[PDB]
Amino acid sequence: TSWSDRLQNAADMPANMDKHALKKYRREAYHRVFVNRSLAMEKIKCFGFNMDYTLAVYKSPEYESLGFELTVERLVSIGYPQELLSFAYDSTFPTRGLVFDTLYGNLLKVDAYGNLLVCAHGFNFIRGPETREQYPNKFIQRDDTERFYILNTLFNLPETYLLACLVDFFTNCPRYTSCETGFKDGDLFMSYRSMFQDVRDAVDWVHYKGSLKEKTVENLEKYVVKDGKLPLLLSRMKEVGKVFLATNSDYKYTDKIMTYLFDFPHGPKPGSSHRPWQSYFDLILVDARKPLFFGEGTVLRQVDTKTGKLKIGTYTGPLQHGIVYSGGSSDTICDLLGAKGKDILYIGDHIFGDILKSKKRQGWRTFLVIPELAQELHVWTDKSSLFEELQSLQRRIKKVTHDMDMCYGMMGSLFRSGSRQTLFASQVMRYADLYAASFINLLYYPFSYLFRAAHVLMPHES
Amino acid sequence: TSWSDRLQNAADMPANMDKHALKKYRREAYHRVFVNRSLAMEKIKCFGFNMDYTLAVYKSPEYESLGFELTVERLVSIGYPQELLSFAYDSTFPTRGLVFDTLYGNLLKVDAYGNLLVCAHGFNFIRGPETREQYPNKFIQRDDTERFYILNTLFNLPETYLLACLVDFFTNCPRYTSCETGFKDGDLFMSYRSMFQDVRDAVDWVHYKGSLKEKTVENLEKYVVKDGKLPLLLSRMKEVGKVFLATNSDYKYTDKIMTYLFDFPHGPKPGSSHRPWQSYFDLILVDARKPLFFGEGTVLRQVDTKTGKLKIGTYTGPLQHGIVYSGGSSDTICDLLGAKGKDILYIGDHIFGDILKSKKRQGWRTFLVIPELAQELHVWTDKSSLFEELQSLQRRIKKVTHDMDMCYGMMGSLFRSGSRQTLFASQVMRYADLYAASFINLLYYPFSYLFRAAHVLMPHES
Ligand SMILES: Nc1ncnc2c1ncn2[C@@H]1O[C@H](COP(=O)(O)OP(=O)(O)OP(=O)(O)O)[C@@H](O)[C@H]1O
Ligand SMILES: Nc1ncnc2c1ncn2[C@@H]1O[C@H](COP(=O)(O)OP(=O)(O)OP(=O)(O)O)[C@@H](O)[C@H]1O
Ligand SMILES: [Mg+2]
Ligand SMILES: [Mg+2]
Ligand SMILES: [Mg+2]
Repeated sequence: TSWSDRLQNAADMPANMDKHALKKYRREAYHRVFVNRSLAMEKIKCFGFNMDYTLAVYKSPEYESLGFELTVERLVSIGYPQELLSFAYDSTFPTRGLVFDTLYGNLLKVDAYGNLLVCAHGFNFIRGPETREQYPNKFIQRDDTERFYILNTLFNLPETYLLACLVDFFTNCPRYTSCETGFKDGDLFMSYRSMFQDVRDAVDWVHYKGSLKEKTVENLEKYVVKDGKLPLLLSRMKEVGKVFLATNSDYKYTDKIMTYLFDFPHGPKPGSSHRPWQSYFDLILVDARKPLFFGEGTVLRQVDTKTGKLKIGTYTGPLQHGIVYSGGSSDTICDLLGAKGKDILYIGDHIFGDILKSKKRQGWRTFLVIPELAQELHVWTDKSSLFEELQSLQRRIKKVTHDMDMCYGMMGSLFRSGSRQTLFASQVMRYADLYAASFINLLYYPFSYLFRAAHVLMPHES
Repeated sequence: TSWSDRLQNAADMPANMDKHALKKYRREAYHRVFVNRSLAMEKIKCFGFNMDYTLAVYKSPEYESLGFELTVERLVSIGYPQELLSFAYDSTFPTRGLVFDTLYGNLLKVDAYGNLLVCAHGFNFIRGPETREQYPNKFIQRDDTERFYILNTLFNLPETYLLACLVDFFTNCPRYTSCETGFKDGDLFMSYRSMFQDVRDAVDWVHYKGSLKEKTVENLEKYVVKDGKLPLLLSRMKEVGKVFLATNSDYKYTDKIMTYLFDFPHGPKPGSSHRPWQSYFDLILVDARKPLFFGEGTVLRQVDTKTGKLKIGTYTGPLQHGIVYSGGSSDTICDLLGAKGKDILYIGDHIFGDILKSKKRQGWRTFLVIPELAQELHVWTDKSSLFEELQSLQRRIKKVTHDMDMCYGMMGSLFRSGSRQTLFASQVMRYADLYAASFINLLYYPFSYLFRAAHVLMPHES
């Protein structure tokens, strides 16, 4: 039972819009919207979306396995050894939000302050005392972006595992000599940094020059969560305000995916005429290039929706019905919809590119979708006893921490290691006004709902 | 009764080191150390200090008034109008941590997200609806550092007031025409941005080319808080670990100030031989250039302590008794004292230059001194009723907020406006592991004390 099984199980259910059914449903953690800062829904005038991993939630582990397989095949084709073909994606290894240290070839799970929570070299988990050789203060400088790479998105799960597989392979293959910063193969030296770059380039290639999109689109039922409640929620949003799409994906792919997401023999509710996905949006913008989108952005272009090509030149015209934009900036959206930042709720899955940047650059209201929550909540309740014991409680503390963590997978919870919160957890709390397993959870609240969080007090004020 | 009257009143008292007296004393908020993250004092091996506004706390409003007077005199001498000479420093206006908007000439008090809490143009406080003309989302982008300047330190209090005085003066003087971004004087245009730069340059000049230091040093009793307990606390620190000084000030000034701070007819305790201030430190470093100090720093120099001049060339030798360093980097301290970041408690008053940067760049433990707390605590307790009423509770909400805020001064509490926390408050909570009205409050805790803060939970974990 992956997080995507959980999401698809809830997706299969019809919406009971009886006001009491709705209130009962949203009491369950799975169907709840969680609140970091208070947000009055009645003040929201524009609901903004992205597509990948928000509207189109890719099924796990099938989609990660496909990305992994195609990335391996690309590395082998550029000259990596044939033994790579014997790797197989393992969903129990990677947790999202890990930091790859390109100098020493380690995956790290860190807190908000750069403190080490977990360090793995290949599949070797390095204990407290041994990490001090490479990390004398058990600490990384995360402003050192050339050295440290943060694996923020669900698209990064295959490479998280592949990095560990590669380091394990080269370490244990007698053709190679292990050094501090990479591997010697006779008169060839491959640094962890250059290996990392090859992996990053191959993952980018699979998505943009390779066959990943084609293989996804040819079996959408295998690869993409589908939910009859999506059209219903969007239609309700459009009754109270404007709705926009801002996606980093291109028009042709967006069209294929979005057509699938709305392919039911009815419109918003059973019995109603089907309508095209585009009719659900007041503004459609592709090739957004977020987070640059929230600064200067790029030149505003118009998509020719017949050919899927961009028209030549900068688009200087007004918002018209049926127009589709490419590039531009967040200011494009604000200007065209007559919105200020605080009128906008932007629904995203990218903690940095969607949420942190829209909040800090533009003062947008934010809703973070965390698909793994759909299964992390089950574990959190089902093992509440272990956490409770940890709260009560030194070598027992380390042991309980390990056993708690192992319930989530080899790299632990997305949100913590024992009693220490991760960097990802802290950025969620800081930048996401609201968060949930799925944006569909908004269906279960009335549109004048006041999401409330308690006021914060300093220690001297308490 | 300024915060410095409060500090000097407590400074006048002898230390009763009876263990029960100590425990009783530290129950009072004024003498307490407040805790944001847990910190085990027994793990601290090095205690680091800065001088200005930490060891040497300048008396208020006398020192601000002196800075103000000399800064005005410098502006007039470079050609500003004679009417500046009729300004007089008013301590009830400025609160620390305000943002000057160089485009529109406003002082802003903002939260952690760039939301506007207070906006003043000169002495005109702009209400919610009117701020929307210039701030359409009631929001500033604080990554726009060329436009927005954050007035972080107690050294910035005189210029905070002077900026408001200048904007008030030019607005109301019929020789000048007010425009959106500055003032027209016939064929001369003075932008708020260029006026701001003149002020900043004059404040820098007063400290580094002017007479501020000379006038301070000639009346240290008027200008500097002095406390017999300082030598006692430092001697106790040196019994359990190493003690260092890292100051942005030069050696000659540091020597004058530090000699004064230790000028008692006894050493650590009454009855003991007096010792020179330098003997309290394992390492003394001046001209630190923080925060650059916590990155690449500058070349390590040696002070000639007879002449007060730097010796020619880079210092390549070891830590010797009686050596005084200039420049270098935080790594200099770590290397010379054999310390890792987490072995170090750095005691600072500069939220950015001392605390945020040592935490994020090096994983140092942090203690923030907030001299205004010495009087903000009195107000917090003495007006607890107003805050309590606000918590209970719309136009009554705005009214109560105003009356609460006015108790602190025209720009409100350092820490909040009504129920909204300031940017300064959030940076304190995030980057300062410990904080207090004075570092002397550490005297009242045993050196194996465990400062404790509750573990943090996400909304879905609660
Ligand atoms: N999740 C992330 N993914 C990619 N880059 C990030 C992420 N979070 C922050 N950054 C960027 O990485 C760079 C270095 O990070 P750094 O620790 O100096 O800043 P920060 O995010 O402000 O830290 P803090 O969480 O204490 O506020 C910055 O430019 C920051 O914007
Ligand atoms: N108190 C401060 N004084 C001066 N500069 C600051 C201060 N706080 C942050 N900065 C710097 O100002 C620049 C822009 O601030 P910005 O809001 O983008 O980052 P930030 O501090 O990481 O925000 P956050 O508080 O959300 O983590 C950054 O380089 C940041 O380090
Ligand atoms: Mg997405
Ligand atoms: Mg200082
Ligand atoms: Mg930050």
